[PDB]
Amino acid sequence: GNIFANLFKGLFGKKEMRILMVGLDAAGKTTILYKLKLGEIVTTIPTIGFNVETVEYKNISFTVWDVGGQDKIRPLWRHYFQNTQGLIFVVDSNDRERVNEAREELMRMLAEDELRDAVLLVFANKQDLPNAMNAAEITDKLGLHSLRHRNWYIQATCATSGDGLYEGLDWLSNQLRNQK
Amino acid sequence: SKSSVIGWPAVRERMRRAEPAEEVGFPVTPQVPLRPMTYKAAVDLSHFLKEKGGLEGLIHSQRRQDILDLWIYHTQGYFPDWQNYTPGPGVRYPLTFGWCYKLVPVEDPEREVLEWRFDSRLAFHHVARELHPEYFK
Amino acid sequence: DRKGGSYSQAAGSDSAQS
Amino acid sequence: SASAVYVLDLKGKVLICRNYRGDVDMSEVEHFMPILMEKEEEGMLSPILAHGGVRFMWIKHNNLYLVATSKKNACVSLVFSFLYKVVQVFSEYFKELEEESIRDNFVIIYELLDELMDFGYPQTTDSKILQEYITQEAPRPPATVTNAVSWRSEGIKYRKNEVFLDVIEAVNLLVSANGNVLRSEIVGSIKMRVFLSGMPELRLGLNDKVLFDNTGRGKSKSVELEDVKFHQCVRLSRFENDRTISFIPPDGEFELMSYRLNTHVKPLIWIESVIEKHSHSRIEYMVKAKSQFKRRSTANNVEIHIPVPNDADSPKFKTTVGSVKWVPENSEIVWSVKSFPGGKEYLMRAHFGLPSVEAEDKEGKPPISVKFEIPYFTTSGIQVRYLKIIEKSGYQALPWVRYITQNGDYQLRTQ
Ligand SMILES: Nc1nc2c(ncn2[C@@H]2O[C@H](COP(=O)(O)OP(=O)(O)OP(=O)(O)O)[C@@H](O)[C@H]2O)c(=O)[nH]1
Ligand SMILES: [Mg+2]
Repeated sequence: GNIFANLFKGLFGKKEMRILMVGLDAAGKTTILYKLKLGEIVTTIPTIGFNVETVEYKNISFTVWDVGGQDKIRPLWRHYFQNTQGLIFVVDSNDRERVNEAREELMRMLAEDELRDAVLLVFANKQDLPNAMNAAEITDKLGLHSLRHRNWYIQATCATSGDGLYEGLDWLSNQLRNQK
Repeated sequence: SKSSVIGWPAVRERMRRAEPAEEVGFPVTPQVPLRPMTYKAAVDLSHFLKEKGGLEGLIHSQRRQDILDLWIYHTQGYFPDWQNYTPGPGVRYPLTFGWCYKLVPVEDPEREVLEWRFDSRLAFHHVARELHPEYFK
Repeated sequence: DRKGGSYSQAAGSDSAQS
Repeated sequence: SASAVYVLDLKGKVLICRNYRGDVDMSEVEHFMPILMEKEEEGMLSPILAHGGVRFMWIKHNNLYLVATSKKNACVSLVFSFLYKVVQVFSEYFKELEEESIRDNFVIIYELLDELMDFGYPQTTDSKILQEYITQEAPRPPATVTNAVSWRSEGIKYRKNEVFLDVIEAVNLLVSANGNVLRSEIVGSIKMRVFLSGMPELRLGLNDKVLFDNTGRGKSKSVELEDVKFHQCVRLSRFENDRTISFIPPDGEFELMSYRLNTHVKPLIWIESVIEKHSHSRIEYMVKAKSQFKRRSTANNVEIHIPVPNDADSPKFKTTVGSVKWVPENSEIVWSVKSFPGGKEYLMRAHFGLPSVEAEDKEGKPPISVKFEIPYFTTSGIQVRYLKIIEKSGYQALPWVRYITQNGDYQLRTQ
């Protein structure tokens, strides 16, 4: 066999990668996806189903599949677990009562033998109010350090501003791609 | 028979080594003929054993007889069923006509000590057939 | 040759049983 | 006591019909198809149908159902035997059993049907004998049918006298899911292709346990055949008297005897398979095959069929020896091995995906069946002793035979 075509394609960029968009409802997941794809804070109705989009950055097609946090849609995250390489968790630091529910949902989704190669991607959504926690208090509460064989990274992103999205994208690219 | 002559010393040594008192399957040589030993073949084998020695006067044992039958089958393709002796107690004559070998007491027939003894009259007189006409059909 | 084992010649009768 | 032997098709059309008694109307065949459809759709379908006072007993062929209508209390076994004889005659005359020959060989088919059975009672069933009086390409009937010997035509002459035997073994093992074998029986099959001059009277002799005990040699390796079924040429009286297998071999290939005795030995091939099937995530097939047979024998064309999931897709096979291919038509993993030496150990690690949505209905657990075929290996240990070929004219025969060991109903129950 010959791999000249593959080498030529990789000389200018061939890897694309994937990503997931899961989390509690009203956690800034749809707004975060809109900012990543377009760059504006678009107001949308609650995600009854799901939203599928793609982001082109660093020569990698970062496809984002937004998943709602509805009770009827919480057990539907297993549908996107097939043929999935990445996973992004959107936390809701502004909902103290919903923090436990989000942590339980993340633990349930992280306790599947099929979703093992998807590294952890914790995004601190709603990073605009004083009640939002830091990048370590939320991780300590969620016990992200206790996830054996899981590469998790906590990043604070402001839905209104958009700061930290570039850092999160760079971290995801570095975790997915292991080349120069 | 060069092969028979070569195997006679090894067979005699193996029989002597075994005292008087692991692999599964039944492989068959491809194209090797298999048939019961004939009267002429039995007589020739008895004569060869008598001439070379090691069989006349040797203590009769199940292991030695089985080893001899296996060697004969390997070297000639004869089934190991013609080397049968008449039931005891006393002198046991060969079951197959033409065999010059017989078992005689050396001291229940099973506990009696028996040894191989050459007998040229076996190849001419059907002692085993006369003793057991039913077994001969 | 032949698959399933080479054919072998058979005897005529039990020569050891007379 | 069949009333009308007819041949149907896959669409319910009667390819050919031949009434023998006329006590059953020819229009009853039309109701056989609806009756069969109703029986199949309710689980009550049986080979013997019943249209009121007329019973439609027939077997299923390759492409048509040879249903034979009857009205009285006819022998069902006799009807089945007649149908089997007709199928064998058709196979001997026509290389294929399908609708392509029913509509093309009617001229000879009608003659064969008329000659085979008269008034519902068959009289001639030998294909070789029947080929001398009914041909598709007529002299007086041969004396073989009138004579007692109806399985060996007289006057057969050949340049050489060679008879080829085939001692085919059938290793059938019924291994339960717990790991133990329940039904482990080996059925012998002595098929011989006799090609000699004249009408020799073969005198088959083997190392039977009963024969060895009677002769007084019940101490060597003897085959303990629990059931022995001799052919028509084999004399039942001779076998019953003193275990004498004397019969006239036919002209061609035929089954002389069919031994059938239980087996208490370990299986030749031991399959240790595991199912690490995740709940709608993935599945693992840690299947290991251990050859318990002798190392001198090679199991040529070893095919251990591993039933994989029906809806499994994107499967990966991590084996050691032999090609592993998954056939979606059969819904199983075919562990095909070209040469399997005795004592070898092949390890396979299956890995296939599964859809997230669960199946609507259960699919069951089909047993794993191996297709090992080791030639020149007799599991039962039975060896041919002699073959008394006697001819009045006097000739030197050259008998031959080969031992073939294969797998019969060698299925392994799944967990
Ligand atoms: N004003 C403001 N609201 C935010 C911010 N971050 C998160 N939110 C809230 O989070 C919600 C985000 O909803 P969407 O963008 O439509 O998508 P989502 O996050 O998946 O929410 P659902 O569709 O209900 O599952 C908004 O309705 C906001 O109320 C922020 O930085 N500023
Ligand atoms: Mg949304």
